[PDB]
Amino acid sequence: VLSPADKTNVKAAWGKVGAHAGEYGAEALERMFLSFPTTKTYFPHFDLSHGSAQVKGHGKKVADALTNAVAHVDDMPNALSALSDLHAHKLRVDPVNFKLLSHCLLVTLAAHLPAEFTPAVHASLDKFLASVSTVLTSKYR
Amino acid sequence: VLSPADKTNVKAAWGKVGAHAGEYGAEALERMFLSFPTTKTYFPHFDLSHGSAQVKGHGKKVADALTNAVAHVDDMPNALSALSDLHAHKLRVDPVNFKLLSHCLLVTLAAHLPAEFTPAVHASLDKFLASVSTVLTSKYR
Amino acid sequence: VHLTPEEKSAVTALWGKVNVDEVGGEALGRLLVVYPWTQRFFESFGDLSTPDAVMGNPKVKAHGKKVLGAFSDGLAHLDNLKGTFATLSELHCDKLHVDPENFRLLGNVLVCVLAHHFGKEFTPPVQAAYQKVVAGVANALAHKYH
Amino acid sequence: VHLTPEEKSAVTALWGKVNVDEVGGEALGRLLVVYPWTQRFFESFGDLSTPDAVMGNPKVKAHGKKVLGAFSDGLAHLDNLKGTFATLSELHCDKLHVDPENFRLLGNVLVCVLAHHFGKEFTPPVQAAYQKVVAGVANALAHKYH
Ligand code: HEM
Ligand code: HEM
Repeated sequence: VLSPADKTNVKAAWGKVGAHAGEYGAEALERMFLSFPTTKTYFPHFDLSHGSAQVKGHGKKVADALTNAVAHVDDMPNALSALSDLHAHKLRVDPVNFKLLSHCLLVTLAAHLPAEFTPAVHASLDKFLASVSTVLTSKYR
Repeated sequence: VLSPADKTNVKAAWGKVGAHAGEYGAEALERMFLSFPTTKTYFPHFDLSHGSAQVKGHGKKVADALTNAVAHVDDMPNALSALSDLHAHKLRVDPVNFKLLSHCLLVTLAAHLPAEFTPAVHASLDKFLASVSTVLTSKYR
Repeated sequence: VHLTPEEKSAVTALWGKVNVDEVGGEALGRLLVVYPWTQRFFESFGDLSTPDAVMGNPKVKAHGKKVLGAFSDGLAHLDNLKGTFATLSELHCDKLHVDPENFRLLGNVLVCVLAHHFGKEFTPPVQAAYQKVVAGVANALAHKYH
Repeated sequence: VHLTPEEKSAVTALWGKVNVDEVGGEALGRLLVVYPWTQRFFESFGDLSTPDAVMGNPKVKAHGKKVLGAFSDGLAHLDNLKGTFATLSELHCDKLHVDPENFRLLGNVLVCVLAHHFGKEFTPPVQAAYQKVVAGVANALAHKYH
């Protein structure tokens, strides 16, 4: 459950991110691949070399989806409907992996938001990612 | 989301548990302590030896809660509100443990229902236990 | 993996009674039914759309037999799981692209199947020994991932 | 754990820049704020009502310095973490009753604190090296649980 305050916090932090959503999204994936190599099993068909167009492009899609979620923070199931379907029925990514990407996005935000990443904001962002993860894995079975 | 078939499956299976509910809840706890010793850190005040009356008493409470959950399958959040409060704010059991107990409940059910523990029923109960775990961890933060 | 004489005894005793073919097919089948996302590795196995389709699929039973057979061989080298599964570890990583989280799910379903099949004989202590074993096997199979 | 020489040096270099007392207080405070259930062991610490209360609590800071000092000394025995933390492992299980899941949560919060503190210097590779270290320490503290 995202409290009113959580939503305010997330909207403030994400605003801050603004135009870098894409670059941040690529760096979070790269941090994942390096830190948690088993996640690479889902990208056998990708060029995972540092700064590959594939990763840069995909990082941008991931960032856009999160921006959509912040925008529709109050109606996430609806907002991410097509993505939950994709992940659940097409990609079939084990749910454990959502925690790993979430941690990596959290690290990326921390590294890029020195003024904004206060303990309160860190808590709200962590809850937000958990919430997005829940939505994305809700149609798996 | 529990489908109409999942609900039917869960009521049939729990129906067959009947009066053995409590014994099964005790057995599930014992399976949990043995198989995942870290869960014992929440019960330092309990005698956890095999046959413990404390374990039996606690198993009956757990089982009764699950009975209530099945009876209110379409209104679980309300039916388990006190238990959610309790686990979230007083006991503060790390969420990771809920999957461990769920697994041991599944194992117990399998050992006692040769006939009813069909692949279909196994999937429905797994889904049901995840749904209960979800409700119980909903107020943590 | 370090097992107490008692845990080792328990494991071996029960295993003597397992029909690897039968149990292997059931375990793989239940994996595909209970965690449907696991079906992502079996696109060429045919019909897996319903529980009855999965359970009665000849490619599923065949594969199940294969997997539990390799598992079986591992019981004979409990003292060196990593070395015993190194080749298969690498295969699963390098060629098959299997997320090792699947080894963990299979381990748990196997425990469920053992319980279902043996009933009262699959006691809490026996369960605990098998839990150490399936955990061990999963770790050994994930060891060569990179 | 097993770190390549490059990783060991990456960990060491960054650690020389850390104010252990400051980071310690911050990691512990952030653990209590982001995963409030972890507050269960610190009921004697006083006011933990709000994030500010937690972060400014002298006992939280004190405890944070204690935990991170131990961690720090631990970095000198990367080759022998299990041996280094065995006694502490036993204490946390037998006397303190701390779910080892807390070590994992603290490890992840520490990683977030390092990133916040160091910004761009905490690159992906450095992160990966710290990840292996925090998982190593958490494993070492959990080893003697029974
Ligand atoms: C925050 C959670 C996640 C979000 C918001 C997210 C978002 C997205 C988006 C927006 C796409 C592109 C869809 C399109 O092109 O139509 C996608 C594809 C994909 N995602 Fe995720 N995802 C998340 C978690 C994961 C995880 C944890 C994994 C695996 C570790 C994963 C693996 C994939 C794969 C394999 C693809 C297909 C890539 C391709 O073939 O182009 N996703 N995801
Ligand atoms: C299926 C999930 C669970 C259910 C239905 C459940 C149910 C219950 C119930 C009915 C009680 C007694 C409440 C009362 O005193 O009024 C209880 C208490 C308690 N539960 Fe759970 N619980 C679950 C999960 C967990 C887990 C996973 C753990 C830890 C590993 C846990 C640890 C405790 C503890 C420590 C108590 C207090 C016992 C005492 O000291 O009296 N619970 N739970």
